[PDB]
Amino acid sequence: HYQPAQDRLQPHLLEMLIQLPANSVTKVSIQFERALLKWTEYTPDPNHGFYVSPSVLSALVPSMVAAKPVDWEESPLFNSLFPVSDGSNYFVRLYTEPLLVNLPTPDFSMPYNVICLTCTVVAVCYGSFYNLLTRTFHIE
Amino acid sequence: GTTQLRATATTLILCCLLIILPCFILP
Amino acid sequence: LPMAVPILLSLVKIFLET
Amino acid sequence: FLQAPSGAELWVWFQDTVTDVDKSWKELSNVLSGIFCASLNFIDSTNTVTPTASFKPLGLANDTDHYFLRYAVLPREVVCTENLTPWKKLLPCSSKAGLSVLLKADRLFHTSYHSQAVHIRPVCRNARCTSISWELRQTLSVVFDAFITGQGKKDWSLFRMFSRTLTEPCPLASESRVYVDITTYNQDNETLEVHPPPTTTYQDVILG
Amino acid sequence: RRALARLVLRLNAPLCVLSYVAGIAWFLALVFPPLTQRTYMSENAMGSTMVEEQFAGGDRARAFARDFAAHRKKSGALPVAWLERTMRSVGLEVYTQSFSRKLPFPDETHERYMVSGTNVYGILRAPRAASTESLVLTVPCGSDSTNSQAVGLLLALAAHFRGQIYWAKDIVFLVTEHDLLGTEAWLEAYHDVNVTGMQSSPLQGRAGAIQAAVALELSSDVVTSLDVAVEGLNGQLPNLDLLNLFQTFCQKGGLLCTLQGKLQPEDWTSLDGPLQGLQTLLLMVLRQASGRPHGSHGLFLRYRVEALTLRGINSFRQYKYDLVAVGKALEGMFRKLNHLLERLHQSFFLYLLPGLSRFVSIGLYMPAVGFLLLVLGLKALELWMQLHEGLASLVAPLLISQAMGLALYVLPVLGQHVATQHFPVAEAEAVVLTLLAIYAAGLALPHNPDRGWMALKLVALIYLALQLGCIALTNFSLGFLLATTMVPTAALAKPHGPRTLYAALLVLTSPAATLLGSLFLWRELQEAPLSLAEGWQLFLAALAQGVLEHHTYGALLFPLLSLGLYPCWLLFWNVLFWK
Amino acid sequence: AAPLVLVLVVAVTVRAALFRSSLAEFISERVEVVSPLSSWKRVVEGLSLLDLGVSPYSGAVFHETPLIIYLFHFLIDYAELVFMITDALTAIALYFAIQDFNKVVFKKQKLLLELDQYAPDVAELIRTPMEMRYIPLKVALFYLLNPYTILSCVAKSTCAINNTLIAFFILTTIKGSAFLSAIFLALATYQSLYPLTLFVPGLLYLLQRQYIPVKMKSKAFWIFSWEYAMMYVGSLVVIICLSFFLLSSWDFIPAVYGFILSVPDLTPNIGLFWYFFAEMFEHFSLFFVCVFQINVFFYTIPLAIKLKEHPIFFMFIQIAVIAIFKSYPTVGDVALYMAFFPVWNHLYRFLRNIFVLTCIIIVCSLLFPVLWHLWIYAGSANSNFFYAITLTFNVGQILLISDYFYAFLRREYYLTHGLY
Ligand SMILES: *NCCOP(=O)(O)OC[C@H]1O[C@H](O[C@@H]2[C@@H](OC[C@H]3O[C@H](O[C@H]4[C@H](O)[C@@H](N)[C@@H](O[C@@H]5[C@@H](O)[C@H](O)[C@@H](O)[C@@H](OC(=O)CCCCCCCCCCCCCCC)[C@H]5OP(=O)(O)OC[C@@H](COCCCCCCCCCCCCCCCCCC)OC(=O)CCC/C=C\C/C=C\C/C=C\C/C=C\CCCCC)O[C@@H]4CO)[C@@H](OP(=O)(O)OCCN)[C@@H](O)[C@@H]3O)O[C@H](COP(=O)(O)OCCN)[C@@H](O)[C@@H]2O)[C@@H](O)[C@@H](O)[C@@H]1O
Ligand SMILES: C[C@@H]1CC[C@@]2(OC1)O[C@H]1[C@@H](O)[C@H]3[C@@H]4CC[C@H]5C[C@@H](O[C@@H]6O[C@H](CO)[C@H](O[C@@H]7O[C@H](CO)[C@@H](O)[C@H](O[C@@H]8OC[C@@H](O)[C@H](O)[C@H]8O)[C@H]7O[C@@H]7O[C@H](CO)[C@H](O)[C@H](O[C@@H]8O[C@H](CO)[C@@H](O)[C@H](O)[C@H]8O)[C@H]7O)[C@H](O)[C@H]6O)[C@H](O)C[C@]5(C)[C@H]4CC[C@]3(C)[C@H]1[C@@H]2C
Ligand SMILES: CCCCCCCC/C=C\CCCCCCCC(=O)O[C@H](COC(=O)CCCCCCCCCCCCCCC)COP(=O)(O)OCCN
Ligand SMILES: CCCCCCCC/C=C\CCCCCCCC(=O)O[C@H](COC(=O)CCCCCCCCCCCCCCC)COP(=O)(O)OCCN
Ligand SMILES: CC(C)CCC[C@@H](C)[C@H]1CC[C@H]2[C@@H]3CC=C4C[C@@H](OC(=O)CCC(=O)O)CC[C@]4(C)[C@H]3CC[C@]12C
Ligand SMILES: CC(C)CCC[C@@H](C)[C@H]1CC[C@H]2[C@@H]3CC=C4C[C@@H](OC(=O)CCC(=O)O)CC[C@]4(C)[C@H]3CC[C@]12C
Ligand SMILES: CC(C)CCC[C@@H](C)[C@H]1CC[C@H]2[C@@H]3CC=C4C[C@@H](OC(=O)CCC(=O)O)CC[C@]4(C)[C@H]3CC[C@]12C
Ligand SMILES: [Mg+2]
Repeated sequence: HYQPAQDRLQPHLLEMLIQLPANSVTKVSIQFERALLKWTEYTPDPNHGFYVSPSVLSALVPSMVAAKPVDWEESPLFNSLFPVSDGSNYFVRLYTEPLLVNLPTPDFSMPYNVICLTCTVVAVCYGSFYNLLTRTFHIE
Repeated sequence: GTTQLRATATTLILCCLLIILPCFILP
Repeated sequence: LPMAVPILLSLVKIFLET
Repeated sequence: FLQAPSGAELWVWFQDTVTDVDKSWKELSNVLSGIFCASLNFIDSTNTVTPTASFKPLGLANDTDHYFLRYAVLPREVVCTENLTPWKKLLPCSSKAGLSVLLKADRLFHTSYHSQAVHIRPVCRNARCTSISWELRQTLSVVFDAFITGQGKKDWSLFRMFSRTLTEPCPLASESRVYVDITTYNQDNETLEVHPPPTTTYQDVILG
Repeated sequence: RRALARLVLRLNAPLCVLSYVAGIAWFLALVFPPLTQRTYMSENAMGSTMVEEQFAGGDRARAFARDFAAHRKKSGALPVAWLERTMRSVGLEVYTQSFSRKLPFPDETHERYMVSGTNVYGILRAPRAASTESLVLTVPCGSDSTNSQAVGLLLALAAHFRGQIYWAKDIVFLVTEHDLLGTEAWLEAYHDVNVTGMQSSPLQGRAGAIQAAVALELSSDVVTSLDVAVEGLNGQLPNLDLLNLFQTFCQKGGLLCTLQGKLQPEDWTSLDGPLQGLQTLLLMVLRQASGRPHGSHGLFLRYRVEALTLRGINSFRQYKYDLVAVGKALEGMFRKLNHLLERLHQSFFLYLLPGLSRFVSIGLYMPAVGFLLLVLGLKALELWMQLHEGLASLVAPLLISQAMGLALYVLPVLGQHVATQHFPVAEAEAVVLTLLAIYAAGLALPHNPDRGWMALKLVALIYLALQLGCIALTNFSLGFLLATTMVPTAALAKPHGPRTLYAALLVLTSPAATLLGSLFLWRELQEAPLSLAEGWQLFLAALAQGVLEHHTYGALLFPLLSLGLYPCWLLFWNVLFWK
Repeated sequence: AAPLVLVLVVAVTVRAALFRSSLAEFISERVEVVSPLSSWKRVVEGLSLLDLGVSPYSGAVFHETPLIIYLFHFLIDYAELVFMITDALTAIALYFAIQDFNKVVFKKQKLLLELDQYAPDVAELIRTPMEMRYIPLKVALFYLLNPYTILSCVAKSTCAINNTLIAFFILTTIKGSAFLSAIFLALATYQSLYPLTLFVPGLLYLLQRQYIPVKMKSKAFWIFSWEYAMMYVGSLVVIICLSFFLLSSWDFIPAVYGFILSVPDLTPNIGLFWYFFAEMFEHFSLFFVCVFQINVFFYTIPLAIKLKEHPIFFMFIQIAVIAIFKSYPTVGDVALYMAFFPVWNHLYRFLRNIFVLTCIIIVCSLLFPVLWHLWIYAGSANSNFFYAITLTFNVGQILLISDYFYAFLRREYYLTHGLY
């Protein structure tokens, strides 16, 4: 199940039910392109990076020995955290490491100068076309 | 101490305005 | 300002011609 | 026993009678921020997700409609005494008696791992489980490094871990016990050494 | 206007000469106080804090050094079992990576054809923080019976660091094998980029996003001076903040640290100080123009991590510093790096260093290249306006020169198997001999009307200006060195005039001749002369190393040169000999 | 013709060789070559999203029109063949359009020569069939072998398809065909909003070809203009309504046109909108985006005033202005109006500042990848370097286009009044 993110409105969500083979390592890789944001949309520390939320791993890990049905009112509190459905399987919810990714950043000190320069570039075309369309050729 | 964001009026506005007006319009 | 410098000249020329 | 992601993690299960799940989600996030002195007001549509097959209810559930589930996590949220004090003030003994006296802020954060959790869920009132009873489980998991805390001492103690020893149980509690794992995985049925003789020894299949 | 065009016509030669002299003089004025600036911190995260060093494990480092040396002698390679046991003992989270590669040709200098090795690294997981950031302390270990003291000091530093709580970033203690080959394999596997075709086992443990690294090379019990190397692969440099961090601990610990092996005091007496500044600046320029990774730090800079190499030298100077002092300096550097709350973005990334505590930013040395490029621009304008005062004649020289450049790039690595069968030469020597033979065959033009030659020379000048400017932006030293030699001869070349003199000036400033002159200048600056025979031997070794590094590490000097700068010079050769 | 076939073969061979090279991946990811509305990876992503049951317009990666997804659903295979065929078809359309335009302009020149409307001695300015023989071939050669077009088709960008649509609009307009010109202009407006500005040049050329004086008092002009406008609007409305039914939703209109008009991506490009809106105060964001999108449509009317009797040059200038001031410009868009340069190369004698501007454009183009690499991968440069390169590139483009316009005006004035 995958839902796509919308800019400034939704995060990406990607859920998979993978069957891990015995004595193996399974690699789940997905490609991403970093996005350039507005100069006011960055954190106060914009060169530190942006944190990707840790991934959640839910599984029914097999057990060495079978567990008898437990009574939540007569058992230690650490044994009643998760409901147990099968004797030979127990439920674990692992969380992976947070990921620190850096986005490309604007200058943060160039809002006036960029406005001036881009406006000047536009005005170059404006003035040249205005001259060419308005004025007419004359001798001497 | 620190520096607030202030426009470089003399450095850039004058330059990028005198690159347009005397280059195209006035003369 | 680069937009308005030639426009004002045109308006002044029109006013002089009228 | 229990694992949580870095920073704040808030996943909640709304009742089927609710209508505006997102509005109640925002209101509850702000209220929890006020209660626990954490910046949970940053939980927005950009952070919130609705898992389709994960984070099933941890208590009694008639049906599992994920339309009523919201899960948000703030990986950069910090946890400190500013968050532990509201958490400690929600216990009946409130660090005055029982095992809560061991919760020293300096020692708890001198750790490789530290997690503060608040879990609310409905459980069976009796063995027949025909009725609903509400359970609140406030947990605090820490891991003491062998090189930082021990510094080569190679001997562990309650005093050496929490800068404080247990003195009295919480008078409100109907059960206050300390479990120390003494299993030797390699030795033939031997056990770890504990200086004071335990009241009893309990064996069961925990985590497989 | 027409008057401006006529004025350009009349004064092209004086303007070009004045511009070239101005560029040379501007480069030679880079070492003077108006243009050179004293280095400053510019990073408050590291300048507003202080550290109290408590490194006392100077005997543990020596014992580890003796143990590692004995085990390396016994094993005949990097002792993996001992390293993994000792890292576990000191408390690191030890891992192992096994890599392998086949070199294009035998490497005579390092004595390797197919390289197989293992990288041992242990990660100090930072308490009170998730594994999101990382600092690397690496020891480049090669089959040279060296760096045992560096390994011992690395292990002692790891033992000291492990018991502390004030780490916001994981620390990776990496012991590579086969010098920079192991570092490149480890970096490629860590970042999951297959950039050079290295084979390696998948990595099982990572410490998050690497932020800074320090490579330690030490082969003596006591040092007399620390040395810092900043220039990296492809002329890339770390942020100046890392260099300022290293240099600010020399005053703190009373250490004697040198740049390029030269100790330049702060006296800056006008009689002698600028000469030492120029010596250091020229050494840095040549080293940056070579484009090779001089230490293990050079391969780190490609992945946007600021890296430094801190060599230790024992060189008869009476005041011998201690391993404890070196460890204290390293501990302070790593603690101040840990004080960083974000990636190094302050200070500067493009600079030249006429001394350990002096620097020149990009806005202050760029005029040196720009003045030289102005000569090419003026000559191109003059040729354009003289033309305004032939596709068939141009396409043949253009295609022939580009094809010969492509052959110079592609042919030498291949054909060694073919050439060795017929000729009594080695596989490694066949590559260099093929390089030289193709270089000469380019001179021997097979194929070989004023407008044709002015058009061809104008195209060549525009192409040369493009390449010189683009190289100068990425690697100023390479661009400056290429411009200084090719601009005057490219401008001067023309069929009408002294053809023998023009041919001599063109040949003597070809990229091969520029490389030979650079080698001679380098050896002269290191106070170690060269006869013609040993200079030729060093030139051949440099050619072999430059060809090898393009495959091994991805150095751009060989492909860039042999594909863009050789055909462009052949265009000027064809201009000189026009039909 | 044989030379046209030879040029087509050379271009196809070069494109195929670059397709099979190792530089295809490098080219495919260039910000100068691909754009948020034209990347091939985004086409593949939007096609893969439909297989998951997710609408491709619910995300922020896919911004292409339903017609593109329908075309590439059937033709997801042979994509490189599709793009090579589109480039060849653009070359063919431009070749034949220019070949017919040369005949039309020679007939006009012969008419005003017979009427002696020109100056007594303008023999040098007189166009001759010998000089116009290889202009159609050079038009197709400046497009097929342009490095911009080669990169834009090797990267598999739909910019090539939009260029083919514009070229077929030009061809149909030059060969009468008001219906086909309206359909192709509607298709071009479908892919990118800006090509709607070419409506005035197309209408002017059609009126001139049909010999209707363009006068306010004239009624035939109004009748023909109304027919052409209704035909264009109907062809656009039918396309919009039909392509609604592909996903049975209107979500494509935001993801395409609101994306084009509001510039939400802010991803580096050769354009001038990426930084202006990254480094921008939010007080004036709406005002300045309105001004910048007005800029593209600003010059069509005053250009029509001056160039009423020269509609093809007006169309060329309009294409150039679109390619320069588009919200998400591309080197492929820039390469479409550089295919017209051989047409106007008879204006060379009146062209000032040609060498410097060509050198500046070449320098900026070669410097885009180098400074992009320094900023992004090397880390030793800022976004300021890339912004400066975009500024210089666009200034060079603007000055080159105004320079050709000035040369055209000079030639007209000399023809009318007398060359000395
Ligand atoms: N207790 C107590 C406390 O203390 P106290 O006491 O208080 O005290 C202390 C303090 O201190 C401090 O202070 C401060 C600080 O600050 C810090 C900061 O940081 C950051 O920032 C930074 C940044 O980052 C960086 N980046 C930088 O940047 C810069 C900026 O900013 C500035 O502004 C400037 O500089 C910029 O620039 C500019 O601006 C420029 C502009 C101007 C001018 C313009 C020009 C004009 C025009 C031109 C010409 C004309 C034309 C005509 C001609 C004819 C920047 O810089 P950069 O960036 O570096 O860069 C620059 C640039 C770039 O580059 C460019 C280049 C380009 C390339 C090339 C070009 C093209 C070429 C072409 C080719 C040729 C052609 C050929 C042809 C021929 C043929 C034959 C014929 O940029 C730009 O923009 C540029 C512009 C562009 C323009 C244009 C274009 C181009 C060109 C055109 C021309 C020409 C061409 C054509 C033609 C020719 C030929 C033809 C013939 C006819 O900045 C800063 C630094 O400073 C920030 O932060 P962050 O961290 O980042 O973040 C945060 C938030 N989140 C800020 O904010 C801050 O503030 O500190 C400082 C220092 O630092 P350092 O580190 O040390 O340093 C660094 C450096 N790097 C100081 O200073 C201050 O004051 C305070 O604040 C506090 O902190 C403390 O406390
Ligand atoms: C001829 C052909 C054609 C093309 C070409 O050649 C061929 O033409 C060439 C030519 O045309 C060149 C240009 C010429 C003009 C140049 C101008 C130049 O800017 C000036 O550069 C000077 C260099 O000495 C000073 O800048 C210092 O540069 C040092 C690095 O080299 C910094 O180290 C220092 O700042 C440090 O800041 C932190 C402090 O702790 C330190 O003590 C201080 O050293 C800077 O100086 C600082 O510069 C700042 C502006 O950026 C402020 O001015 C600041 O002032 C402080 O202001 C505070 C209040 O705000 C006050 O409290 C405090 O006391 C002051 O100190 C000032 O210290 C000066 O400053 C700054 O302007 C710019 O870099 C490059 C430049 C464009 C050139 C780029 C390349 C070119 C185009 C060449 C090009 C190839
Ligand atoms: C003939 C055909 C083509 C000829 C040339 C083609 C190749 C040219 C390509 C690149 C050459 C341009 C060199 C880049 C200039 C870099 C300078 C720069 O960025 O400086 C930065 C600051 O720069 C600025 O402030 C504004 C820079 C404006 C640059 C304008 C001039 C650049 C190019 C002009 C012409 C180049 C040569 C032309 C000759 C033919 C950093 O400054 P600092 O020193 O770090 O800080 C100290 C205090 N602020
Ligand atoms: C591949 C990735 C980056 C590559 C960058 C290259 C892209 C450049 C593409 C287009 C830039 C061109 C912009 C201006 C085009 C001018 C159009 C034009 O045809 O003007 C023509 C004028 O041409 C010029 O003046 C420009 C030539 C002067 C400088 C260019 C030549 C030197 C540049 C070569 C550098 C690279 C060389 C490498 C091997 C070729 C008119 O000629 P004509 O009218 O047919 O003459 C007969 C009179 N009856
Ligand atoms: C790259 C262009 C500008 C120049 C061409 C290469 C030069 C850098 C080379 C070519 C021949 C070389 C010379 C060949 C022979 C000698 C003799 C030898 O010097 C001595 O005899 C030392 C003094 C003594 O005689 O005892 C070594 C340096 C020198 C001058 C060499 C210096 C470097 C030279 C000039
Ligand atoms: C084929 C052509 C002729 C179609 C012409 C229609 C466009 C001009 C319209 C159709 C949909 C419109 C967009 C619909 C939604 C938005 C989002 C809107 O931003 C918001 O979310 C603000 C909402 C609010 O203001 O309440 C800004 C305008 C924009 C881009 C609109 C801009 C104008 C668009 C592209
Ligand atoms: C469609 C053609 C035939 C008419 C000419 C188009 C442009 C001259 C102008 C007219 C109205 C303008 C739009 C009016 C409203 C908006 C909403 C505005 O929404 C936002 O505030 C988000 C973007 C931002 O603020 O940066 C974005 C610009 C946009 C699409 C404008 C873009 C430029 C437009 C299309
Ligand atoms: Mg900062």
